[PDB]
Amino acid sequence: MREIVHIQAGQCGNQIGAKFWEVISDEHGIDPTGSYHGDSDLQLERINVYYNEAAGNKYVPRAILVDLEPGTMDSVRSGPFGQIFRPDNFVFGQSGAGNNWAKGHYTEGAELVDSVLDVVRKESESCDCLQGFQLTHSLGGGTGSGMGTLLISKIREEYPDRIMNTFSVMPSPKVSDTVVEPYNATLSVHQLVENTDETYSIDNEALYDICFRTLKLTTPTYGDLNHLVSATMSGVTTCLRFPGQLNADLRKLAVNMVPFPRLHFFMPGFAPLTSRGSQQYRALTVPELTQQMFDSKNMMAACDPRHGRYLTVAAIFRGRMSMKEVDEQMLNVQNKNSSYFVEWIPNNVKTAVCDIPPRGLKMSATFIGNSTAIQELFKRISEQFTAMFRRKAFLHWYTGEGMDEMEFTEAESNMNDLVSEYQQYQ
Amino acid sequence: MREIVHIQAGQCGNQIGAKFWEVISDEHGIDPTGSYHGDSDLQLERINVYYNEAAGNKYVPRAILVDLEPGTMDSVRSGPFGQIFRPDNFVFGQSGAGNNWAKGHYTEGAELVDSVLDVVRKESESCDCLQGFQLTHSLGGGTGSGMGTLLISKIREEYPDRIMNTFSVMPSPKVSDTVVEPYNATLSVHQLVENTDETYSIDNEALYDICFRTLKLTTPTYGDLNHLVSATMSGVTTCLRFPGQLNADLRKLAVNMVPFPRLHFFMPGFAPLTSRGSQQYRALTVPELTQQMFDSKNMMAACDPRHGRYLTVAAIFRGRMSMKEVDEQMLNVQNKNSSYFVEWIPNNVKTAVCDIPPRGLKMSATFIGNSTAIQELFKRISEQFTAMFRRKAFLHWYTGEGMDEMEFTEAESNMNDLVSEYQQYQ
Amino acid sequence: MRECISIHVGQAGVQIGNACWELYCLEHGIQPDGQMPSDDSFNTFFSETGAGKHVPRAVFVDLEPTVIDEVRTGTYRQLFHPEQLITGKEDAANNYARGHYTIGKEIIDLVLDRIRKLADQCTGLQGFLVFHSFGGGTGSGFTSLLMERLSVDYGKKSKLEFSIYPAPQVSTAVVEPYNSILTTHTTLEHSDCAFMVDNEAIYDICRRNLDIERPTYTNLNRLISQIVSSITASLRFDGALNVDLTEFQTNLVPYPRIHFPLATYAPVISAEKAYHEQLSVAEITNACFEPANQMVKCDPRHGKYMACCLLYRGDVVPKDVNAAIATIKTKRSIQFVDWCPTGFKVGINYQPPTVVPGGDLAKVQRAVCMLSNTTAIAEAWARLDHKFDLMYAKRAFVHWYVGEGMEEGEFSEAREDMAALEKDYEEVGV
Amino acid sequence: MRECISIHVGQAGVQIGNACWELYCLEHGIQPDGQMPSDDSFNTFFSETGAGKHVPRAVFVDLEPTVIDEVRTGTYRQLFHPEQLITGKEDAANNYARGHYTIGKEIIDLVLDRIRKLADQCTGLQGFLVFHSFGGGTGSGFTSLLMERLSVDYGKKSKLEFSIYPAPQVSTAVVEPYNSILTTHTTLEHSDCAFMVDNEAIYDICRRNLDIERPTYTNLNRLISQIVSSITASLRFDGALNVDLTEFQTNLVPYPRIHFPLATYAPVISAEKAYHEQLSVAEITNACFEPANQMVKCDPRHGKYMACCLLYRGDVVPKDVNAAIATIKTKRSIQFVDWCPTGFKVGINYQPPTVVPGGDLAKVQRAVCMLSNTTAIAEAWARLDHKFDLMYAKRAFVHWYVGEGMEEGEFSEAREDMAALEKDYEEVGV
Ligand SMILES: CC(=O)O[C@H]1C(=O)[C@@]2(C)[C@H]([C@H](OC(=O)c3ccccc3)[C@]3(O)C[C@H](OC(=O)[C@H](O)[C@@H](NC(=O)c4ccccc4)c4ccccc4)C(C)=C1C3(C)C)[C@]1(OC(C)=O)CO[C@@H]1C[C@@H]2O
Ligand SMILES: CC(=O)O[C@H]1C(=O)[C@@]2(C)[C@H]([C@H](OC(=O)c3ccccc3)[C@]3(O)C[C@H](OC(=O)[C@H](O)[C@@H](NC(=O)c4ccccc4)c4ccccc4)C(C)=C1C3(C)C)[C@]1(OC(C)=O)CO[C@@H]1C[C@@H]2O
Ligand SMILES: Nc1nc2c(ncn2[C@@H]2O[C@H](COP(=O)(O)OP(=O)(O)OP(=O)(O)O)[C@@H](O)[C@H]2O)c(=O)[nH]1
Ligand SMILES: Nc1nc2c(ncn2[C@@H]2O[C@H](COP(=O)(O)OP(=O)(O)OP(=O)(O)O)[C@@H](O)[C@H]2O)c(=O)[nH]1
Ligand SMILES: Nc1nc2c(ncn2[C@@H]2O[C@H](COP(=O)(O)OP(=O)(O)O)[C@@H](O)[C@H]2O)c(=O)[nH]1
Ligand SMILES: Nc1nc2c(ncn2[C@@H]2O[C@H](COP(=O)(O)OP(=O)(O)O)[C@@H](O)[C@H]2O)c(=O)[nH]1
Ligand SMILES: [Mg+2]
Ligand SMILES: [Mg+2]
Repeated sequence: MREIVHIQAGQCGNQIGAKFWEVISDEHGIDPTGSYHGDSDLQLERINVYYNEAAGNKYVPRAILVDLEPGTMDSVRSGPFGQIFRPDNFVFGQSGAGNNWAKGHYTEGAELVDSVLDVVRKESESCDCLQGFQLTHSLGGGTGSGMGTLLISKIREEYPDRIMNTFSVMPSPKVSDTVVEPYNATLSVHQLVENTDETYSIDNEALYDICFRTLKLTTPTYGDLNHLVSATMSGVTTCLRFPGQLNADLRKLAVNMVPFPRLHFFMPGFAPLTSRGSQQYRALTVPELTQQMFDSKNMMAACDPRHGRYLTVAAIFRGRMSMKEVDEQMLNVQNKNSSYFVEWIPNNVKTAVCDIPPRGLKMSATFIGNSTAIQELFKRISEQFTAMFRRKAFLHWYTGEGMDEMEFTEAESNMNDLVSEYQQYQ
Repeated sequence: MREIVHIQAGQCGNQIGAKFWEVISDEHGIDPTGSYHGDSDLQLERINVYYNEAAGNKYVPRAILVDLEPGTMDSVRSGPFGQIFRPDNFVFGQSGAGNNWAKGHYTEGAELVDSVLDVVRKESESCDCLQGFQLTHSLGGGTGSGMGTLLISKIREEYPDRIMNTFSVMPSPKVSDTVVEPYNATLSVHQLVENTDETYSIDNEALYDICFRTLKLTTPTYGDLNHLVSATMSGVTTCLRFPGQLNADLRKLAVNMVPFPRLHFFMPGFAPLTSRGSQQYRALTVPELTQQMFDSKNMMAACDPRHGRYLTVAAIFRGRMSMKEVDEQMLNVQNKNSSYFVEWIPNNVKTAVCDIPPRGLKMSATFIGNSTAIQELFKRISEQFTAMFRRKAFLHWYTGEGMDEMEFTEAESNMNDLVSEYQQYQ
Repeated sequence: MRECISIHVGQAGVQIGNACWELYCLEHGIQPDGQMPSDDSFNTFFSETGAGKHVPRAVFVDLEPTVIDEVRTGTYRQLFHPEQLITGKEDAANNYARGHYTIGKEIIDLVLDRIRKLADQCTGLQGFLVFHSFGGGTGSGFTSLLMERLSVDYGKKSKLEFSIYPAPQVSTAVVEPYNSILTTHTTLEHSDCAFMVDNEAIYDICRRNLDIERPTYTNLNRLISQIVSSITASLRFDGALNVDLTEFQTNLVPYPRIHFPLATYAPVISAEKAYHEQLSVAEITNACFEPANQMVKCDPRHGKYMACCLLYRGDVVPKDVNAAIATIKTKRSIQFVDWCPTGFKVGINYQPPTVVPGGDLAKVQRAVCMLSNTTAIAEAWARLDHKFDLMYAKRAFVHWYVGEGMEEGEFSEAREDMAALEKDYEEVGV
Repeated sequence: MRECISIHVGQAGVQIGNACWELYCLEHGIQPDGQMPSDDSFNTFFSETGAGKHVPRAVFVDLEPTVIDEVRTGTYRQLFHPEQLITGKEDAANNYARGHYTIGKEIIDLVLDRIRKLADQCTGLQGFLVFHSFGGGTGSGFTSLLMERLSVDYGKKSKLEFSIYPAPQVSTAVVEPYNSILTTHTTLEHSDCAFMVDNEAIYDICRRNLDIERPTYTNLNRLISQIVSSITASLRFDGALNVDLTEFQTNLVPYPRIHFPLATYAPVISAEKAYHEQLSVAEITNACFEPANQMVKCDPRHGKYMACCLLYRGDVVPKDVNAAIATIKTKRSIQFVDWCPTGFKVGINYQPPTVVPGGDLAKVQRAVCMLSNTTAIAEAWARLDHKFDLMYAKRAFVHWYVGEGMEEGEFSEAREDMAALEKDYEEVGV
């Protein structure tokens, strides 16, 4: 019944993933041992969406873990939930990607991907009725960017009609740890625009802005950033895991969200978000949940939506709430902000409403924006890339893996084609 | 009631045999003293199949133990279960076979066979209705290969209508301990193709591949290899020892498994096999037992079945399971893999189902393949034989025992005749 | 005798069903486990087994399991036959073409067979009651696949159809205009009387009459179910002037394609208001001609009335009803067509409206349901084909429909056929 | 008066027997120790001894000990006479020639001695009920050895035969086609009415009607026994229209060699659905004409019906049955031969179907067993003689049969005789 196969790639993809497995296991009421310990029959009636049954009523996550170093497998497996995964689903190399896309895609991950794909085959054919693939990765560095997009290509060719849904942490100028991030990202976005059905664009600069200007965390870690990402990952699949007044499958999102085939690069958000010292003073009610959710400060890519227009927004609400109040607020937003929505679509907001809010919340909303403002994320990467590439800098590390200079010219060509298609409707 | 007489020859045959007697004594609930200590009446109902009743309700196994050296008798008699066997049934020489087939067959074992065969008579005359002979040996070296096939010839001439059923550990190039291994095997296979009703071809290369690529053992011993062999020995006789939904005697296997008289060189396997640290994550059930059982990594001979076609497969299941589910999976396999089964047989799979699974697992399956891919096991021995024999190397050790060069020419001739009959149905 | 097979398609149709069957069980005195403590009044909706258990004459169909698995687990799990609740594997994704061409094919031949295994239990099946969303993928595409089959297999039998239709401003989907326009062939060719209803109009009726500031769907479904009970009440009970399911249509429908009446109910009222006004036949009759009580956001004063069925129930008398509709004929703001000098079909039934005990709606001695063919409804079509035109001028979502086996020309052929219906309702007003 | 000797051969026949005698004991109120707490209704199936112990008129035969040693140890160890549970030392190995020529050659004169000691306790023995597998070595070879003896020893007595027959796809043996074709002389020459049954057809009935996803053989045998209870019910009980075991044959069998009816039972139903279906006489009659309920994987619509015995039991009335078969005669998809204008033999018996308490099949007021001679069954023969042809063109397993005393020419002489039966069933349809 609408199974998902979930895949983690590189350090970032395994870290946002292994945090997500702590979140959806708390929702479904599963102990780190894999034993069920939840309150409610609604927690169990759809556990097959993300887990397999095993003997003794142990629940095993339908996750595949991929890296070219053992050290992130050792970091996930030694972690709080590290026991819960299947030991035979850890698939790894023994020398790193070197932060090189071409090592991921052509050499060190081209060796390994056949031993990933036969594990993906084992879990997918063992499903009753697969709906899609949920892949977590980063576009900087070499494992997530280059092996994860190799793996998207191989799974897309074998499962052409299932939803390919990716959560993609990607480079920005003011929060960067790699010299060659622009190269790796430009070579990787060239694969996402053709193969994925949805890609959720996520930014460490925007995840630090939520932590500093909304949560007021004094020292936000990567563990705090991974918690913001995984809340929106739990959010968008909610309607296949729990009952609701309006149900929306990942496909019911895609049909409403993606007007023209390639415009599927979204920007997620979440509500409520508060400091722990101000939750005492705020109402979680749908109007306050909405005023936050559409705030340029709340979204997880640094692109201000006020520098473009939404094509579509989806607001996936959770909790006991009025359909009049939800339909009132999603109307009031796009009429009072009408200059920020495209005027050739007569209603820009999809709504969905689940009956089961997150554990310890009375209400939640997960936001998905398909804003043309996302042209700024692809533009600034293309402008960082252009400066290094105009003088061929660092390219002996990529051409050493047998990659052409023509593939850099063609990837940045395809990047500007993606920028042009979002700018066209702006 | 369908008694079996079991015979052990040389070091390997006495080692896979002395482990087999520990396995079926655990099944039948017999103590290392020979006393019964089991749970269940079903353990006692058919204890006569492998044991004789003696005074005080002590059970004495119907093994004959044969060697040309005392040192393996000393190692068995002192071992975990050594005190179980009848002292009179240890039949042995003093000077060994020298890894020479002609010492086994013409000199050292030709002296001893008169003292073996008259013990095989005392056990077969104590039987109520003998169904057959179950002989464990190796085709490398000289005792199992040359004395064991002398003994097959003598028992075949004396008992022409009883099942002769042999478990035969045999040479391969990448796991070898003898220089003259190819000679001994080629002289021995010439006896097996004419006399046996079934021969289960087993290989140390395939038994090490199960230990590394399935069980993930770091240091597999011969004791671990002997445990894999003896699981399939317990497997194929199960249906005359326990009740079932479909009963299959060793003869009910042979009628279904052997289309043309000489094509009885089978290739065994077993399921479930799991990595020791991974069992809690696996679902034991008929379609997982099937997806292990019919995969090329599970079979105990080096032949990949993807290099031939099966003639017949027998799947002898054990445990409480559905006949629809068994009959569904044994259909789905040979329709989805139809290029790997001969298309002049309209159903290639025999099934059997016993009500009593092995102690400590909910279900099990013993697999028996007959496949034209067994040509590769006989081919590589025949080409190692040929490359030595063109230069007459080592032949003075065999012709010194009064053997002809003509017997080598005639053995390799009969080997290529066995290769040609499997390659004919390809 | 007098049976009605009830088909509930997609989430909206199933959830209105979960209020219709909540109501019909109470009104006939059937327990939620299907037993009846202590006459044929239940027979239109319930088959009776030899064991003394009642079973509903219904089918629930969804291409995704979630909403029907709620019914199979909640308090009505004992009522239904566990094969009359039908679930597919995969969602229709608000895509008409998944409902009609691609996923619908994998379940239609089971749905239609279970409908036939209900029809073989009837003796004079009176019609079908089909409940759905116009905006849904299952709602539009599966209902249109099913109606095409029912209109060859049961060609004589009258198919009444209750549709939740897109609003002026309230919407839940971007592609709601595409699914609705593609449905217009279904209602024109394979339906006999089609009751359009609007979420935004009932949300306003709830705010003004029920005093509920922020309603859910369960509130709306306890108003839509109340209409179908009131339509079927003459089929189920004794009355002064009982109306047959075919007699209703002979007075509602002036021309073969002009079978889209408005509907309204009175008194919709809070139990706190209902003490401070007397709610006479004349008051509840006049309430039906207010724009404030129409369940589609269009103004009846921008139209002309062709025919009205005033279906009264409870404590009403033909004296009072004639005296009431005489005041409606006197008012110059309520304008009928020149060619319908009679105008009114009256029904009167002796069974009061049942109260759902958990509901917002008062106990009242009387109600009326007014079902009304009027030219005004063409504005609700003129709203939505202007939403369609903005998106089809860009081909704005068309690759999802073309990608699932639909001809691209069906969008033009559906906007064309809607313009011919919007022409027909303007043409007959003159 | 009205005795039957039931002979259960090989594993399939013995395991069907262990379900038959489980049922007959419940239906007559006999304890599993053969005693009866508190009419001669049991007399058809049980001899009564002066202790008040009822001993079954059954012989159980297997060439190997395993399955009958389980009958000698389980709950029925005290039911049977210890010398009518008959075993050899040696399995027949799925080889017809071991069953017929080599191994069964030793046990046969002991099997006959028990059948003689049972027949000498009868007074007007009605016939034999012989249960077996067509695919087995004991099933084919020992039944064919036994029937040849019983057809000279008891030449007048009716031999009814219940056969588990090879499927289109499901099979347990490589040599199942050889054993089945070699059996075709037995059924043609030494049997009077032969009920073919298929494992794959009952597996599909179990999936669709009982909703059990993964059945064992205990689920199959509990359906196969239920049919024989219904064939014998008129011998055992009061009815409106009781049917004698030769009255049955005089209506089933149009020509001497045309004695291979299909069989089906209705309603097959679980406790989840039996309380929501009506299970009226009209529905359970119509269920017998669905391809979905035939217990051989062949389609009756690819044939013509020669004759049907509708054997009803439980609460039914001849009014209802005539009104039911009138609808079957009206349906143009159910086609009889031109030479059988009557078509239907009706039996009606007042005893409901007994539930086995551990079983999947629900309590119901009514059942029908329909036993039906139709040309369609020739396709189940055309399947299996095409499996035989691929193997005999290679002589693919023939050395095991020639090695155990069979003439090689018997394979040609058996494929020849099957082609003459497959000719006869095509010839009479015209
Ligand atoms: C008393 C009280 O109100 O506690 C709240 C709380 O104070 C606040 C501040 C919580 C808190 O969130 C954080 O501290 C936080 C820190 C870094 C990054 C992200 C969150 C909270 O920890 C988070 C926690 O949320 C959950 O437990 C959800 O089920 C969440 N899952 C997890 O956070 C989780 C944590 C550990 C292990 C497994 C799961 C979730 C989110 C989306 C979808 C599914 C589940 C909640 C309600 C609270 C605390 C406990 C203080 C907030 O988070 C959420 C998702 O509600 C942050 O702003 C909101 C508003 C809440 O008021
Ligand atoms: C808690 C649990 O799950 O225990 C299992 C276990 O962990 C696993 C890994 C067992 C284990 O097997 C091995 O460790 C092993 C090592 C080398 C070669 C062969 C086996 C086990 O030792 C083996 C043991 O199996 C048996 O005891 C069978 O009855 C077997 N007999 C013996 O192994 C035996 C051992 C000592 C003395 C006498 C007999 C058998 C097999 C075929 C026919 C008859 C009997 C079982 C269930 C287990 C352990 C204990 C961990 C496995 O083996 C079997 C036969 O089940 C290896 O893969 C399977 C899957 C099991 O899950
Ligand atoms: N009154 C009311 N309206 C509802 C209800 N459920 C859904 N709707 C309306 O249904 C319309 C959209 O149709 P869907 O709910 O998506 O229909 P669906 O058939 O389930 O669509 P698919 O998921 O694609 O199969 C929206 O305009 C909702 O307002 C309900 O219970 N009551
Ligand atoms: N329904 C059903 N079919 C069975 C049962 N037991 C066996 N079969 C069928 O029996 C057929 C094969 O015949 P065998 O079971 O081998 O018959 P047998 O007489 O015991 O054969 P031998 O062992 O050679 O003596 C297969 O097609 C099985 O599906 C049972 O209890 N029920
Ligand atoms: N949110 C998040 N970002 C991370 C994490 N680890 C690394 N990143 C950041 O995103 C980039 C990820 O690249 P990385 O995953 O190291 O490359 P890879 O291992 O070769 O795929 C790094 O440069 C960091 O800035 C993490 O745990 N969480
Ligand atoms: N599985 C298994 N193989 C063995 C064992 N001992 C030896 N072998 C292997 O198989 C061959 C057996 O030959 P061996 O039994 O020594 O010759 P023999 O004593 O003259 O019959 C050796 O060369 C080893 O490679 C054992 O305990 N188990
Ligand atoms: Mg839907
Ligand atoms: Mg048998």
